[PDB]
Amino acid sequence: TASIAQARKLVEQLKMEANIDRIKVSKAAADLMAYCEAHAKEDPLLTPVPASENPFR
Amino acid sequence: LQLFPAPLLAGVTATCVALFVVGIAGNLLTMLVVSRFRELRTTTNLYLSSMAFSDLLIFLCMPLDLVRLWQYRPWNFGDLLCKLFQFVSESCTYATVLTITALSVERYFAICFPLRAKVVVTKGRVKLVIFVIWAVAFCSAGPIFVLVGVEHENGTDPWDTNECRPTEFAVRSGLLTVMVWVSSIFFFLPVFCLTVLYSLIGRKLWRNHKQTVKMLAVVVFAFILCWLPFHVGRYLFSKSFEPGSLEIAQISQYCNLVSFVLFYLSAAINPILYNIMSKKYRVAV
Amino acid sequence: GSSFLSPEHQRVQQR
Amino acid sequence: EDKAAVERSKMIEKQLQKDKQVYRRTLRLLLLGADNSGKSTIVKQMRITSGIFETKFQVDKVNFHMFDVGAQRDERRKWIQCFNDVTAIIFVVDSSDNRLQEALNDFKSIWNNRWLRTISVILFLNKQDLLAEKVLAGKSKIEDYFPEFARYTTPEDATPEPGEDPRVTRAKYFIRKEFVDISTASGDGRHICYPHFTCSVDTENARRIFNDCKDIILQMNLREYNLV
Amino acid sequence: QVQLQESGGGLVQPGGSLRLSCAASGFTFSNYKMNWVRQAPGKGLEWVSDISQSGASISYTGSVKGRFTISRDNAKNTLYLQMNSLKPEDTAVYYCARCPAPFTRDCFDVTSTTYAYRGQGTQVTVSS
Amino acid sequence: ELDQLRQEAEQLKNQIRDARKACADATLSQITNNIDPVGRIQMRTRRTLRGHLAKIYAMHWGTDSRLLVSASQDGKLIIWDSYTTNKVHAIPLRSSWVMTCAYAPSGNYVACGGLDNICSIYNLKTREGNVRVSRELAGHTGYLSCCRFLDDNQIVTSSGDTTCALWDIETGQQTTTFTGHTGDVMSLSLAPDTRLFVSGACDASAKLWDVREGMCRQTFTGHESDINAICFFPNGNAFATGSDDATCRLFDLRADQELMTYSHDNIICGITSVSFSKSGRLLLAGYDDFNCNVWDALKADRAGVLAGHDNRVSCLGVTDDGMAVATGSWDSFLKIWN
Ligand SMILES: CC(C)CCC[C@@H](C)[C@H]1CC[C@H]2[C@@H]3CC=C4C[C@@H](O)CC[C@]4(C)[C@H]3CC[C@]12C
Ligand SMILES: CC(C)CCC[C@@H](C)[C@H]1CC[C@H]2[C@@H]3CC=C4C[C@@H](O)CC[C@]4(C)[C@H]3CC[C@]12C
Ligand SMILES: *C(=O)CCCCCCC
Repeated sequence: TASIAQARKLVEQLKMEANIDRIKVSKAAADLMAYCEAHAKEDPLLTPVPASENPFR
Repeated sequence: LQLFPAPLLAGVTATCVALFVVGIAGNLLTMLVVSRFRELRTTTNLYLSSMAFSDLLIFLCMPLDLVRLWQYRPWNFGDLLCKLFQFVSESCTYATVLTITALSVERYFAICFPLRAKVVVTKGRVKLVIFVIWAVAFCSAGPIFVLVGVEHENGTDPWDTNECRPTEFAVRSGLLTVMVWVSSIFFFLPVFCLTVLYSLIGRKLWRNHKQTVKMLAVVVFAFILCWLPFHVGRYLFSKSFEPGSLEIAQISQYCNLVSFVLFYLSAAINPILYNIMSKKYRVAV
Repeated sequence: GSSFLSPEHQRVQQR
Repeated sequence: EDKAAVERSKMIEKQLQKDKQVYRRTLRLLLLGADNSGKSTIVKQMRITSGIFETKFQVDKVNFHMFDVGAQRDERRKWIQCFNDVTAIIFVVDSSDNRLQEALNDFKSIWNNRWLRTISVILFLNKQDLLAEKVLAGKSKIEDYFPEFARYTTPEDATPEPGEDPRVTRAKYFIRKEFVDISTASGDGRHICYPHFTCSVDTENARRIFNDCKDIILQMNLREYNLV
Repeated sequence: QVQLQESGGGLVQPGGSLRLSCAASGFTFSNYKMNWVRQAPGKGLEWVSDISQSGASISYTGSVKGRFTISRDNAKNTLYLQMNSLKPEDTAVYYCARCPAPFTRDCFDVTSTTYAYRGQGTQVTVSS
Repeated sequence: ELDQLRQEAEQLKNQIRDARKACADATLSQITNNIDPVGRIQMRTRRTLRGHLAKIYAMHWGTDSRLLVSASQDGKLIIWDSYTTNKVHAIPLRSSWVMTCAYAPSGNYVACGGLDNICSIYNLKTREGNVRVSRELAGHTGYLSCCRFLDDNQIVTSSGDTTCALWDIETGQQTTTFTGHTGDVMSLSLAPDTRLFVSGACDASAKLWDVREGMCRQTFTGHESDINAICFFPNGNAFATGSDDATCRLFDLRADQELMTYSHDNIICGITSVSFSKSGRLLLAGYDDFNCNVWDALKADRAGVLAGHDNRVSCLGVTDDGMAVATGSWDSFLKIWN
């Protein structure tokens, strides 16, 4: 009983996962690259911030 | 040359400078390593840092004793300087011995009553013990400001016979107790403690521990070897001022010369015996 | 530290 | 304005000191055992949907905190990581000569776990009374589960308790040796194992833990205070 | 995905020999300690044997010592368990298990509650 | 029938794998070959926070990027004023075995949990002028691993019982439960919109969940060991995972497959915490080898190393403004780097 129920649940969940729409990996890479480039100038760790406005020093 | 003819003097000064270099290196390394490591900042390491500071400051006063041993020419430096480094050396010796005694007591408490040790010694008690040790060392070395001083013979110019030596007032006075017997304490009590407590520790750990027992044994042996000749030479020197006794002057001079080597040997060996066995100290070096 | 004896100590007792 | 922040920070520090004292003076223990082990009775012996239980008891003025895992999953590899600061780990194994191999595997895993490479394990061979009757009955086929028993003899220097037959002594010493070989297999010596024979109802259990903790603290002190 | 496909099994008469092979994929086989686990009918999972990354360290349970030998082939990501002198008590489903983390000595793969890093196993039956 | 269901699952897995393979045309490394390297980054410890008596596990940065909470096995939760190192509150816990903590976005509540299988919600502001337990969320069958506030009234918690639940603080009863995992859930991260969250459950897989439907949307695989740390990309479309196999991986929900793997031959230890910078260029990973490494999320190259800590790094967190990163460790010290 438990084994068959677990198998049925796994099968149905994986079937529902199988029908999702997907986009090409190149498009995803381009989107992440564009997002990273757009916000590059607003990241204190990526570009050091002068001590004049750094709250820790 | 006026004392200790040239060959022996050259040998002893070469040994003294070698010991100075080695001990300075060891004490500086021990003091600096502990100061910036929370891993090594324990009570025993605090006591050893105080001991290393005392040993380091002792060595900084070596040149004044070395020039006195070499020349003994009319004391050009000020009397205040003579009194100053005499008091400094005495206070550092007392502080080092008291720190050794305190460390032995702490080790006894830790190894004989492991579960009661944490309810006895801690940062708060360690700091107070160190402060009390330094205060008592300074108080017991304070009389140095009335024992030693620059004195000259009446027959000639003081600038041609000035000497950093005990003043005639102390020699004729009953202060012989202060120079020798009062300093006898901080030898008998520390040695009795370092003997009894370490014997008990060895008994409990023996009942590998062989290495630590042997290290405690050699520590006690080094303490004895380094400090017995020092005190016996000072006692011989004090009795040398008694009238009708001149044969013991050479014995006192040679005992003081050998004590000169042994004192700096002990000071330079202090950072070694107490730190090399701590594999934590080796790794964290 | 330690206290040494003067080289002339042998005769200073002679006043 | 900002001075109140420093005042309350100093008050917090003062409050933290007086429980730092308690934390330093306190000894913490982990009670590990199988479902068939009599660890439940051992907890009952100690005297003054929760996932963890705590037991309070003191021997000779020193306070011991013993933690037993209650409603928990058998994925030990993750939550076991927390108990790397406990002074000692109390391991209880049932003498069922065969759940004993599983106990050996668990002890091996505890000994060789990276974050448990510095904790001494207090090993309790519980339920010696059942083992005595089982072996005296003649049906204790230890050789079938552990073939080395057919070619093993009791140590010459072994000290047996009075009234115990040679067979019981040999079996129980072999059981000790099975754990001691794993314990010494590391050859590093950072932590030590203390094998003991105990029963479900015995008043000496508190003293055993007290002595084991004293020995462990002494060994730690040797390293801490530059003795070794 | 990490998977372990066991092979072999079946029915073998008492005293015979049977070889179990598992194909490993989805992970670097040469860095994980491997194990064998069996579950007899109406009984909990039991550990069988272990093999280190290089095979220089091997241990066996008492019931199979001298009878079963464990070997691995890092060149083709295969684990072997050559069984000899089978007995009726050996009838059980055999699983191939892997350590949770690489470059590690201890293991906790005997857990019954859905251990992720083991296969579905192959049934082995010893009967006349 | 069991075998028929297993065969169907295998065929559908093969179909999904084929879809993954056909959906990939080029790797992120090939596309980003023309992007200039980030270069070496040097960061110095700005604050060393002391006052903890045991190894630290979890810390959470406040929405104001000034106050942070910490959890240690000594049983104390300390809220630190990172600007001045002052202690704002010290909460004595009812159970000393804490392993996670969370600071509410509004800052009025702080939560924690551990081996007790109970999440304790502490109220920091009240007319009594003292900290008290507002609510205890008992009901889990295993140790709580991660806690995060969706809102002052809702908290999502992970447990080692292969289950995650969305609690209601006012009533103290589970609103929804997630049961698709097969192992101990270690960490979960909330998306910027709080509409989705991902978690790893010691099964070398990461799954995406919906906080309303209460069901897994996607399953991510590729790791070789237990996943310890999970963190969303700042844009909320991708997330990074750290596992015990000494490798980090980047997964995108829309591409639904691994984009990059951060592996170095000199690393043979697992990853404890994973976090992203505000822009996402820098990936910060904590390691069992007593130091942390900063990785170029696009170039996969090591940009720097933080070796201040003298023990295992347990928690790593970046301020919402990205001004500084605080790294906790089992040395009972929290170090803030900038
Ligand atoms: C006349 C004076 C200057 C002689 C030397 C006094 C100083 C150097 C001596 C005497 C008391 C000693 C201090 C006693 C206690 C501690 C606590 C320890 O955790 C740091 C070092 C410190 C602070 C010692 C440093 C050395 C010390 C400060
Ligand atoms: C010159 C003296 C003071 C050195 C003392 C060394 C001490 C610390 C160590 C070194 C050798 C040790 C001894 C070695 C053997 C034994 C047997 C033991 O059943 C009684 C104590 C006794 C006698 C030990 C006492 C502690 C011991 C004496
Ligand atoms: C020698 O010059 C100094 C000897 C010290 C005597 C005084 C003892 C406190």
